[PDB]
Amino acid sequence: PLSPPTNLHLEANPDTGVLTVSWERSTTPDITGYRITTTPTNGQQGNSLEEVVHADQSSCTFDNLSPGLEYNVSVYTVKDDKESVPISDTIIPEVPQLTDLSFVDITDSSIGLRWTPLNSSTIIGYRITVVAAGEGIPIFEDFVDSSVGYYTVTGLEPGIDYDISVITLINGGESAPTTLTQQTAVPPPTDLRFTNIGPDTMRVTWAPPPSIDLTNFLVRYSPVKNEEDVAELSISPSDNAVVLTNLLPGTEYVVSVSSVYEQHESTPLRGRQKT
Amino acid sequence: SDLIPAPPLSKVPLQQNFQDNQFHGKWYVVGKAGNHDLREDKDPRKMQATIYELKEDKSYNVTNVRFVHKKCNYRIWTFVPGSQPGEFTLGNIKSWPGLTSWLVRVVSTNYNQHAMVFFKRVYQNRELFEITLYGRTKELTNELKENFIRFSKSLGLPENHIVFPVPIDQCIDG
Repeated sequence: PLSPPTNLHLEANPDTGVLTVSWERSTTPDITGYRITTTPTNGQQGNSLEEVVHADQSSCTFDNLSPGLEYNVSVYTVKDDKESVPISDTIIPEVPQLTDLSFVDITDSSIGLRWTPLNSSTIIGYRITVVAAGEGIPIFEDFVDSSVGYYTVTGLEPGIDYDISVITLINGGESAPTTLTQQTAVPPPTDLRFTNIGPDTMRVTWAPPPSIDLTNFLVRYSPVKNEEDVAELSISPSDNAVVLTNLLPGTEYVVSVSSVYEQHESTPLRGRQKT
Repeated sequence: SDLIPAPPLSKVPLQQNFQDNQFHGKWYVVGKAGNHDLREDKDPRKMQATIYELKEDKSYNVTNVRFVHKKCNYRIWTFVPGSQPGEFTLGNIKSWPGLTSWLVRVVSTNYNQHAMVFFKRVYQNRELFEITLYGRTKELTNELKENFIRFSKSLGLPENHIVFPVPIDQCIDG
């Protein structure tokens, strides 16, 4: 008989939407080519496709199969007007996941999300989940339609890591989750102030971030000329000022104040002052 | 980072003949113990409240209430009845990526005074568990608090993993 193909392999790439069918070529010496078919196993869903390749080829592609449907794939060895018994297998192509989820407009209580909505016509929406990374506590869940690629998560706490996921949805299935960790901002102090200036000392003052309970403030300072010479002070969250001692006369210093919650610190508030 | 292994469930009893309609309402968090390392902020912990609303489908609308960073913070979960009365899991657990397991079990209560609740979950292949001593008021008997300590220790948790939060007035009453 005409010997069928062997070693049938089916690879559905969800990012490209393409099914690649491969096989080991027939042992029969003088063949025309191969005929490959695509047939949904659920008789109420999808439709059939057919592909044809040359005798020296051992793969073919099919695009625009429906994610989440089961398909029987058959490969037939072709010899003029004659065909081998097929080799067959089933595959369920995955739902595509988002590949460019990014974060934007990060604040102390809010996180903005952006992504490119996928171009797959059976996608009917996205699921957004927000989980507190430290404890695995679910925080928030919502749904957006298939054409939306933006979302603002609100009502969060500052200085906290959140696992944020966007899952692509079809009727009756979903993609693997696109999950990323994003920390909420620790709010910086504002309005750096320098008073009581002497040869060796200076009073550093700032405005605390409102309505937050910091672990501490963290004061860093170093000479402008040699900036690898950094000293570090830990200040109580209830204090808005510190007196810096043991300084050099006629010298310009860079000073930063950073809010700190649970080891996570704010962007620095920075200013220069000359003794 | 490091975790005390979860106790086998043979070690966690279940309140017999649990009455969902009597567990209903506000419970204050008088004591709590967990398997995660506790960082001390240079601050004692403030008391929280947890409200269990019973629904027509016999599930609970659970609302945790906290006074953190000078605001009121609310968090809501849906607890659905597990295999037995007194047991609960999370409605729609397959909604949450990486969260593969979630168990709540009412260890013991008298409904009008005190409760001990055991929570277990697996998130991203890490097993976390807690025990809460709940009270109908903000304070409980020494005997009861001692009982909770004794029970927590029986689950493998050391003394210093146990906290009794300080009673406060913000958020939790209103």
